[PDB]
Amino acid sequence: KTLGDFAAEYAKSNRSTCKGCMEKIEKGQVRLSKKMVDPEKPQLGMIDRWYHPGCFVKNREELGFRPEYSASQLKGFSLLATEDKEALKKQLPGV
Amino acid sequence: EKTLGDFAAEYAKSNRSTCKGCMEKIEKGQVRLSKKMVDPEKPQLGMIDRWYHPGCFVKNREELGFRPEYSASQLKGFSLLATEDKEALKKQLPGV
Amino acid sequence: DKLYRVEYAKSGRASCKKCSESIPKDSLRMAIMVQSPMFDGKVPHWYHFSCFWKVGHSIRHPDVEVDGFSELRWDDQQKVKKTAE
Amino acid sequence: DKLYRVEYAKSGRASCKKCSESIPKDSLRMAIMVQSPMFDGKVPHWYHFSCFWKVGHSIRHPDVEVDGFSELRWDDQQKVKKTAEA
DNA sequence: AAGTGTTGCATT
DNA sequence: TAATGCAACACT
Ligand SMILES: [Zn+2]
Ligand SMILES: [Zn+2]
Ligand SMILES: [Zn+2]
Ligand SMILES: [Zn+2]
Repeated sequence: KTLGDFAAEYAKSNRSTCKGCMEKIEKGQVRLSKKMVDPEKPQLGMIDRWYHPGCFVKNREELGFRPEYSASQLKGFSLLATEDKEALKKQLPGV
Repeated sequence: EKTLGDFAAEYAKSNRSTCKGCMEKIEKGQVRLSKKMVDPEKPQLGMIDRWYHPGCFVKNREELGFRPEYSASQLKGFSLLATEDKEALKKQLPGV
Repeated sequence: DKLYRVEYAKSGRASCKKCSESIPKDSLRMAIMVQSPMFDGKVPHWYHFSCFWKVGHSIRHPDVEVDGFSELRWDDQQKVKKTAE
Repeated sequence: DKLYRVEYAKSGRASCKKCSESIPKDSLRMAIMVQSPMFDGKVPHWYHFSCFWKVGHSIRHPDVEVDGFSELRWDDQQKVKKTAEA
């Protein structure tokens, strides 16, 4: 049961900003997101807002990432590397 | 094992390529042939691709150095063509 | 704050809601203003000039019903007023 | 018609012959003029500013040996004359 | 083989 | 979901 509004992937570029610390995310770096409406551009509007894996877990509660779900339930998680999969599994445990 | 190296065939990746057999543009998707030769106006690039319409090509088969020995099936990238296109070139570029 | 809007495509990334095709970077596009369940505001539904009148849009007087009408060219303003008649 | 040439990459499609990496659209590139068996003429072999002196090329006076030396920002031609003896 | 022109990505 | 930036392809 993979979540629909929570995805994980490698930074397709270095011009995406982490909305958890407001600093750029280097390309290739692992990044998480939640499918939510951007208050500054709601006319899109339900898009992707990215965070560093650390910045994400730091706001797990406020982002609505219930303790019920785990890292393995992330959309696009299957397309990650092994050292990256297990890295998120320890940062986003289930229950 | 028998495919030519300096003669290729493919579908026009764009509509901005010019046929050097009639000097008019080749519409995208259209089948096009080429010869790996050195463009005289840009020799610095060395051997590249100069494209022709399948018809414009066969019209200059001799001058382009496409000996009667070879056939259409020996074209580089020929295997990646459609059936109706393969056989279309086979009748235009027969072997011997 | 009108029901309709018309302008020259600010960009070629727009897409007709009828044929689902792209719209040129300067083509004549007409949109229908619809409510957005995501932020409580109107959002443009762009169509091709021909695709617009295809999805049924009987407009009496475009000059007032359509927003940004007085910005277009007289040639098109009448081509719209005629197509709407 | 000089042995060397220097300029600001007229495009970012150039490639260093040393590290085989791309060159920025305005980076300082230096090439070595070599004979071409294609059209009877010289052809540029572009390098990165750092990659250039790496292939082992000692230039005494760049201002004259290098073509287009006088045709660039003052700030650069001094940097060229500096790293020249080094 | 590197400039030019164009198309398509990526983020919002 | 369409308006910027960018980055990469296609031709030569
Ligand atoms: Zn962050
Ligand atoms: Zn032709
Ligand atoms: Zn349409
Ligand atoms: Zn280099």
